[PDB]
Amino acid sequence: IESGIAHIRSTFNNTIVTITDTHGNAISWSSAGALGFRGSRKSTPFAAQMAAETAAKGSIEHGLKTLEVTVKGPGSGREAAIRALQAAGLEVTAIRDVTPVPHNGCRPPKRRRV
Amino acid sequence: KVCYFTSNGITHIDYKDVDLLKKFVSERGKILPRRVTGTNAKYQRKLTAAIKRARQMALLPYVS
Amino acid sequence: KGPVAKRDVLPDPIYNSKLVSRLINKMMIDGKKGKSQTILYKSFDIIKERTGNDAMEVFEQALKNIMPVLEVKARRVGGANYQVPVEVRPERRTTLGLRWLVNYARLRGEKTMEERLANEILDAANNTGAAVKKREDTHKMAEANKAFA
RNA sequence: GGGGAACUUGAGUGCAGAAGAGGAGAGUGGAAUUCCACGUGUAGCGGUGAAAUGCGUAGAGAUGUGGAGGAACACCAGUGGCGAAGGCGACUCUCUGGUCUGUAACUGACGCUGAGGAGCGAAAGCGUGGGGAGCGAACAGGAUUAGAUACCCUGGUAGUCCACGCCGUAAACGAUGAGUGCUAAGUGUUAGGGGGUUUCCGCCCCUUAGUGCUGCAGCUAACGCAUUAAGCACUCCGCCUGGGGAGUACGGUCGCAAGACUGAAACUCAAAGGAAUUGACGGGGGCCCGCACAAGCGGUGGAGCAUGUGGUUUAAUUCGAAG
Repeated sequence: IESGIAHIRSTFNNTIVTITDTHGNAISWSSAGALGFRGSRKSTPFAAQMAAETAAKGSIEHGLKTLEVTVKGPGSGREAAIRALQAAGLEVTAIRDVTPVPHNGCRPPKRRRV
Repeated sequence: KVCYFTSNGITHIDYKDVDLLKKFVSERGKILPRRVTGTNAKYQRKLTAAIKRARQMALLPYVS
Repeated sequence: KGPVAKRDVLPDPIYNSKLVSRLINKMMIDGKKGKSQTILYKSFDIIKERTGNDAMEVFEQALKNIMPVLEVKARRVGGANYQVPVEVRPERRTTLGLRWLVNYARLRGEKTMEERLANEILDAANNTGAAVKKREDTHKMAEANKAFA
């Protein structure tokens, strides 16, 4: 148990962080909802900092050290969890900018004002 | 500002030859537009059709 | 509009130890001269008797134990009235600490003002004052809402 | 006008080329979304201005494999291209339409417009059989609110999709009918052609057909238009005659229906309108000030008393004052 992927969902509402095995078996995960930031306080970079660092601290009990991280979706957690993971002391190789953009996909929901 | 295809006067694409399409596709997999390529207008459409048939033929990737 | 600041009631310039500084000037936020300074001197003395050491030393130790570093201000953004904490400038720091010192000095309620301020000096030198209490209150609430910025 | 003989510019046929999301039919590919099965995995996910309803310990969300399925074709992409219009963007094939350049190899005015008529004709809807991933009128709950049949949240039906018929309407707009000729220029841009350079790389000068932006003359009430005229002229069609009543009534003609077309009057008003100017206002924008707000201090309204005022009363409580 020495390496894997960090999956971070940054949303307008919440920030999620999850560590996993290189072949996809999850060990630990966290979010501002887990740390008690409730409402729309879940979207601040500070809660992204805290959730990312506490998930990194939960990574120790199986002892992975080197890491690559996939940032998922837009928001203030796009860089906050990145700096938190880098400052947590665990080695990160690179970040990945994969977004689930389709070619077209289904039509989105209605324009959210009218 | 230099159009590659008029620069050496090369005729139609011959889609089986690929290495020029390699440096006409972005490293993440999308087509470079005329703002960076600077090709002539009438060749850009046969270019994008060529890389489309390459993508269906799976020599050039949809995403990378 | 335009930020301005000004000196008030500073003591004599040379050899200004803080004990002679507040012996001849300074603090005096109780009202008018007369029944503001006399009483302050009496409070200052009734603690030399209590602890046989330097009155100004324990006084600035009390001030130090009162000193905050975080203070929160409210914001109108959002319909939920968020509040944002900022770093306190040192002049604001000292005047605000002295403000809470004097207000629960008069609030703490003993039989007379000199023993009131004297017990406040003791209870701010040690960390068992109402002003120390509210200091940690704003400190912990600023630490609670520190996520915003 | 009628008849007869001409001619090739108008209109055309050939020949050589070019470009196109033009159309009909068939097949194929990829990214995601959803759902399901399993591995890992704990305690929330999701959502908004706050929130709440929902989904989750029956293991959710997260995460990786592997399927199922339907949908639309990222980038290309361009006030680009095509089509008469509505409209047409993944790829491959079959069939098929149309446009433009050169060419004068052939006909010799075969042209224009068009009432009626005929055919196409966005979306929504209707009929029959399919299909139904997401979305999503109706509807459900939760919010918001004085109230909220809405805006907001979570769901969610018809439909959206396919085949075959029907409806035949939109701000179906360039709010500009079609054809023809003339009239300063400048600058892009599409698809072609020609000349000098070389017949290269690409330079210049012409050149048709579009396609944008400027801009004379001229025109307009002004806005503005201006070789893609709202200028100058000619032909042919359609239409208007104050606002309502009213695209309603009646009667015909279609339609399965919803409705569509044709289309009065009575009565009533003295206006309704277009373009522009100055102001004002804006839960429009850009700067600035004022104990305007902030930072603080002391107060009022809680108590008594003084005084003014309202109300009530008296014989009169003298009149005037009113954000």
